[PDB]
Amino acid sequence: KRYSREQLLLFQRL
Amino acid sequence: PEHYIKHPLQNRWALWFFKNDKSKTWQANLRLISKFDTVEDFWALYNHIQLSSNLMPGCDYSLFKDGIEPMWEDEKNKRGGRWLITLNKQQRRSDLDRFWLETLLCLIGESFDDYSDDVCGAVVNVRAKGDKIAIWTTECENREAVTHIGRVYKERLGLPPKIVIGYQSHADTATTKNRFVV
Ligand SMILES: CN1CN([C@@H]2O[C@H](COP(=O)(O)OP(=O)(O)OP(=O)(O)O)[C@@H](O)[C@H]2O)c2nc(N)[nH]c(=O)c21
Repeated sequence: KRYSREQLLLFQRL
Repeated sequence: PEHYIKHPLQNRWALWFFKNDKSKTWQANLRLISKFDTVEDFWALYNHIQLSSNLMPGCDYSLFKDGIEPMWEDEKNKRGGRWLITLNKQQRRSDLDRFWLETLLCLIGESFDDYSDDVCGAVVNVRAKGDKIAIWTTECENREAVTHIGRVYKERLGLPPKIVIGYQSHADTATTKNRFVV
């Protein structure tokens, strides 16, 4: 299970 | 764009706090705060605790994999070391919080491929003399892993090619030279 910076940062926003 | 499922992380992580109290032994001042294993639970913890730039000098945060205490003495740290980012006082405002968050994302995101298994965790030291962020890895003789981690981490922090960061063994830190440099 891997997530990029952008995918992780997206959930802070959503 | 999913509707109800949470997003599991590869590992369960523990956030630790350290409060500087010179009347105590070093490891008595470590408090385990909380643990999480999803992206949503990470953000919910992050948004509910202070930015490292607002902590008192002498304090630390550490994010480590579940079961690894953020100390040299742990079986997963004793043979290891750290990629060290040093900051002066005047970069606290501008760099500390965004570097620390970037480091958290490298950890929970498993950003070092196969070599993310070598990652134990990370520590931010807020200090009056100058703050430090580091990624702690399990084995300082895993040259392929240590070097890939540091190369990717420097790239992820966005640091110039002419600022060089160092990897220190915990055995050397305890008694510092660098084993590797990038
Ligand atoms: C990470 N540490 C730090 N530490 C104690 O805390 C002291 C300061 O370590 P630090 O907080 O990592 O750095 P800092 O406060 O900037 O001090 P310095 O500039 O001397 O490194 C060390 O000299 C050591 O005695 C430790 N002691 C034990 N037993 N195990 C550990 O894992 C650690």
